[PDB]
Amino acid sequence: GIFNTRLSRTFGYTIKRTTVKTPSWAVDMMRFNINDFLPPGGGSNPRSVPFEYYRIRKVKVEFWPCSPITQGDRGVGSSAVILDDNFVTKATALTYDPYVNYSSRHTITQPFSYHSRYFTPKPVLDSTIDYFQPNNKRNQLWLRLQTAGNVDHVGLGTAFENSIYDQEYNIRVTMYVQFREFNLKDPPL
Amino acid sequence: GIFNTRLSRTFGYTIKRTTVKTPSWAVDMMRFNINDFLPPGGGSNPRSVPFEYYRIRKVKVEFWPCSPITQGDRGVGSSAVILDDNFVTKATALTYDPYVNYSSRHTITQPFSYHSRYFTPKPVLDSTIDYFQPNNKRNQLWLRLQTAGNVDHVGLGTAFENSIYDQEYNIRVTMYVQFREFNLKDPPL
Amino acid sequence: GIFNTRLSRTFGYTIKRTTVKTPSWAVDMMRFNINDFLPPGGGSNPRSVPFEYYRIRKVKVEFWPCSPITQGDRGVGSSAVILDDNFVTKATALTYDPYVNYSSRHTITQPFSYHSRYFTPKPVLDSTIDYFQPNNKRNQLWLRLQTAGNVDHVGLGTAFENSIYDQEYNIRVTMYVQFREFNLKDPPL
Amino acid sequence: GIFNTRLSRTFGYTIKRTTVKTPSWAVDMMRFNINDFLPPGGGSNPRSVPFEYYRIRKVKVEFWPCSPITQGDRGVGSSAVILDDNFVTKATALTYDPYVNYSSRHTITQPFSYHSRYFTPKPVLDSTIDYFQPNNKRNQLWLRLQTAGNVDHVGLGTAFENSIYDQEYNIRVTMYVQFREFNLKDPPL
Amino acid sequence: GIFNTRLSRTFGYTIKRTTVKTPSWAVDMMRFNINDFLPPGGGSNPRSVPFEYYRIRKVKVEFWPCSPITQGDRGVGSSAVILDDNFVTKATALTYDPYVNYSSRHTITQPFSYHSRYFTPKPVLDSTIDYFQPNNKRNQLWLRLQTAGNVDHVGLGTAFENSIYDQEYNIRVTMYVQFREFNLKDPPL
Amino acid sequence: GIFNTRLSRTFGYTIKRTTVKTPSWAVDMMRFNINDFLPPGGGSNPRSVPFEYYRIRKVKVEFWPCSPITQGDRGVGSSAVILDDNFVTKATALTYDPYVNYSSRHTITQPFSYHSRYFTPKPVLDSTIDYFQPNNKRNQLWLRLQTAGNVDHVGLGTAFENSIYDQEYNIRVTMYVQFREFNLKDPPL
Repeated sequence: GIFNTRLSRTFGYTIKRTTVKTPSWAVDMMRFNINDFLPPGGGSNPRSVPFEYYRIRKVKVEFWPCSPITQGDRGVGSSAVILDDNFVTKATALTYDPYVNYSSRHTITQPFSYHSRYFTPKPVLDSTIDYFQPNNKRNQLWLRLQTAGNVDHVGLGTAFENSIYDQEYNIRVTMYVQFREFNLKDPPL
Repeated sequence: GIFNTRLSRTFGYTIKRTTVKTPSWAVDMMRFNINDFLPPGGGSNPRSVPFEYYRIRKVKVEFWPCSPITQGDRGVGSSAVILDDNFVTKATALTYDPYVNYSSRHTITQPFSYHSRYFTPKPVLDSTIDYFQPNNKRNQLWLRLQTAGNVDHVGLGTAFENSIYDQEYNIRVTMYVQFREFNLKDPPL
Repeated sequence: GIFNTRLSRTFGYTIKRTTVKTPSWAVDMMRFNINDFLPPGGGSNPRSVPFEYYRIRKVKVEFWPCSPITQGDRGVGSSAVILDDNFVTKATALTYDPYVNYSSRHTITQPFSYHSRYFTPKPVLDSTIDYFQPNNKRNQLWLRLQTAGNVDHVGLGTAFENSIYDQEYNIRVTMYVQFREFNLKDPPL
Repeated sequence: GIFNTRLSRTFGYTIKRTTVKTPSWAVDMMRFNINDFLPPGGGSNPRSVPFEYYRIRKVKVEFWPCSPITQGDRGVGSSAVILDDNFVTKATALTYDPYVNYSSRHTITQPFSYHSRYFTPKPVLDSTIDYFQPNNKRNQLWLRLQTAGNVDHVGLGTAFENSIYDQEYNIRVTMYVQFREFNLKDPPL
Repeated sequence: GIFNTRLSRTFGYTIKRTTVKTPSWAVDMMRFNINDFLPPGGGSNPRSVPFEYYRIRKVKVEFWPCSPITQGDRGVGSSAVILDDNFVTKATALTYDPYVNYSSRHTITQPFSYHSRYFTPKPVLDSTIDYFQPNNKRNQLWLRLQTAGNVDHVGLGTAFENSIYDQEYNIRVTMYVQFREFNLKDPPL
Repeated sequence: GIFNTRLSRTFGYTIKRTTVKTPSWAVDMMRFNINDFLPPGGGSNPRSVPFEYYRIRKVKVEFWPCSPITQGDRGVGSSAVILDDNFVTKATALTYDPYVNYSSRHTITQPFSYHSRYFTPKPVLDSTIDYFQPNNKRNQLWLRLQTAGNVDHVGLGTAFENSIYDQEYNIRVTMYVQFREFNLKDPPL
């Protein structure tokens, strides 16, 4: 019983100002979990979408700027796809862009420019070995939609060039999911 | 955002015994409401299936017998489709089968025989005028999936021939519904 | 169980004389109900035509004159189709023909001339909102053939030019109806 | 004004037990009249189906058993079509099956088996001469739908083999009729 | 007598400022009535457009900004189509965008960006059941153009992200209507 | 914004009796103005049909008789088309039919006979020079729909033969007009 749908979530991210003169970059990570998109249900149905299995097909991360088009001290960054839960260490002012030479690098124009990334994440099945599957719609694993313990999906790391002014963003993540085995429970009343 | 699914519900019906010698029939009615198939949800989602609109496409009423194949004093009844909320009055021992000459009559062999009816019900929009639409999948009205006040659908009346022994049935109603406009609400936690 | 038939009814209408010199018109309305065409039945069958549902397809209103061809003070009127139960107010001597500029106006030659109107009426489902369906034989609503409370159908208003002499008419309304679900009841005797 | 419909009626028949050891048969007759299917009407319409003429096209006699499938002392009988109102004399325990060598004989398995007969009856126009028409849908006579004096149609005789146990049946006769000349009368009220 | 035309109306909407730091959204509703587009007439013609019936085909809601392109604290909202008169409750600062996961969601860039929505509304025939028709130009109901009591059409709800600065808009609604039955009345003078 | 419609108006005309023995004719004129067909509006809309420009395409003058078919002293007259506002002088008993040799003469049978004339009128732009356009639908001038000062259109003159009895007529003029530039004004309320 397949049901392809779309789930979204919005949150903020700010790159604080720095008095540093050099071009330094701010590094951060981004994971994706389905608990943040799918709330708990009620009653005999533990989740709000009554299905048993799921598998995330795609994610769309949108960096919607919060800064005016008149803001100066512009910069240039990079967003890369990291499917293994080993990101570059979080840094406030690093002397280089680590994600620049990555094959999945897209340039981030800053601060007042929109940046989208559309990709297929991978689940963290074993963080010790960090193995994942290649892209195959027919062979992608089905995970279970747990009650409160779903596994973290992974796949984006960023590097933003710091500035004299604060750079704020409203980040909207949209997960395109595919469920299976409609499992609604209908007790009497 | 269409989602065709199937919702079921099971309940009992008994035709009590009678010392009457004549062939008399027991008349009863059967309505269908979506509150009995779809429970209330939890939180910002008032219902367990997160959709706004619905329209019932078909219903399958199954009379599953509870009586052995050795039971005697067998009989013959009738099930008809009544799409207007004006049934023959409920009777315990009526001297005739009212639903026998109906164009939608199917014979009910009793007591140990299975009887199915598969049809398209109609909602009770105005009980004073009792108007309904003909069968058209493209023009069928969309109703709203209310929180606790959905409208009764209608469409089956029965007539069972009484017997010296009690005739029990387990009735399983299956509604084939079609929802629209996925409306999940995801507050923070 | 469809059965298309034809039901008729005859009654009188008179436009009384007036000493008024000007050309004035007499306005009146005309509704259609099935109780006036279908009498009550007898016994377990509440109506004389044993069916459950109905829908009026067409009506033919015939103004058969009662006046000789030698009658003078002739005039000219108008008949229009009013499908919403808001007619021009009934008037004895109005200074104009209100139904003259209506798109459904047919000229009434008076007094000794025959006038027919053949159209599809509409039922009064909600007199507050006054909504009706366009002409579609496949999508026309089925109403219930009530026992003594059927709903009024609507669709004709007239304007007759007054005269020194009385203008009498014998009005024959013929409704072309379509029934469904033969529901005869045959108790013993 | 043709209207083909279907009228039904249900009643009982029992073959009482006998201590006789031999195989004996119980003979009985079966006539069909329209008064038992069509009740009287009400008012100016003397009958409940408002038509003038009729002619019976077919009849379906169904012997629905009342006995369990575990009942022993089973037997074998015969049902024949007798279109002339001269049946074999009614007998309780006759030493042979009279209807066995008839060209229209169908075997009746007893007691817990269903038996149907579908045929075209004939009216009793003259019982002295006992003449009837062959089967022709285009040339079949139209009779009048009388008020309380309709003519008996004929066409089935049976022979049931007696048993130590009582053999009960619920007999459902269905007549497929064809009316003509819709004659509804609509007085005022 | 069909006459397709276009009626417009302009009014203001402001999202007041908030000291709240979080991303909160301001929710509001939008209904459409023809009294606000069609004024009352004069004399025997109760309305200024001399027709009897109407049906709204489309509506174009245009959010024309009032704010400069240099305004900061930009945001992102959502506009959805709600054809049933049950909107999300009006809120000043709600912690999420309720209309974000709706199938009819269009993103609203704020504050200095134009937003249009072009859709087919539905009338509020029964607010208790909240039923409406699907889109069909040939089967759309004709309503009556009442004098001062027309029914509210429905179909848009919004969610605007709050800001430190006031966000003003000039909203221009354009209804594309279709009238019927020219009913001009011409008394003497 | 073109809108072709039809506007009508009804009034009386009588040819009084004369004791004169000779055949004499009664001459009269007939002009057409849109103020007599289109009433004043209400509010910001000065007219009841909300358009700016107009041009009269055709006029249908119908002489509907008021006299019985038994009336004697019958006669013969003439109706001609006069597109320049210089009619034959109005006369009570003229010794000849002036409009008889006109190229646009149609015979008027009197008194109990219907007479129609269907033609294209012309406006009185300059009564001193009396110039008009030939018939061309594409090149016909657009006039302005004034508030209370519209220009007179012209085009019919008649000659009725007098009689011992009074000859009355009900004259119905129908103008087929074509408007342009829908100009409805919708202030608030």
